[PDB]
Amino acid sequence: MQQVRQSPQSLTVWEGETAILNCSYENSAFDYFPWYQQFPGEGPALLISILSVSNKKEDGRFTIFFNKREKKLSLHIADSQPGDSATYFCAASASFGDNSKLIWGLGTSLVVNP
Amino acid sequence: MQQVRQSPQSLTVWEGETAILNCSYENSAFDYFPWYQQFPGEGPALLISILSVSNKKEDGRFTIFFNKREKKLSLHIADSQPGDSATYFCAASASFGDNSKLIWGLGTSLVVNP
Repeated sequence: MQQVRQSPQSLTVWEGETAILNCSYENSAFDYFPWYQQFPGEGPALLISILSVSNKKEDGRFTIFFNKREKKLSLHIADSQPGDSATYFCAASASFGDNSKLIWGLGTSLVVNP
Repeated sequence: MQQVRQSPQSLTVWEGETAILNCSYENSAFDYFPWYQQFPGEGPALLISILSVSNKKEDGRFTIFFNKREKKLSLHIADSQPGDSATYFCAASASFGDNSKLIWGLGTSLVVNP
């Protein structure tokens, strides 16, 4: 029973092209969903979050579309730059603040060809 | 204007996963959208197709969703069997019947593994 399904596994794209990384979870108690960016030879790094209260989080071309009812959210990378070539992790937690362990996704690797 | 643009460029999905290969056409006059299945060393074989009048099509675990409004199109390979690992091409022509040119996209590589 792995609770943070990520799709797809690998994905290549074009420079400027918009990449879409999906995530689905089962534990309905999940209310805090952080995405981590991981460059080669490094560990995860907070990239962008989204609280179950909202539906979308805006950042500089990083947007987290989230759907509570259907329990599916997604990272949308507008204008995919070759810098964004990293591994993206979708993690879900039942709460931020009181230590409720973070359930990670297996990750979706990206590659932005120029 | 980009004739026919296919995104992503490559994928990788788990066996049994539903794969979505998108296609985008710039010319509104395009009324015939065929999809090909190209294997590692062979030639592209017409896998499935749809007309501008129809906006959905079932071959069997194969669906072409066609949104003529946005000029968006997409092939969904349901239950992505690892055998579906191939390069898929989106093509679009102004008409079927008469000898109108098929403007070929550039294909999305699919790698499905268990």
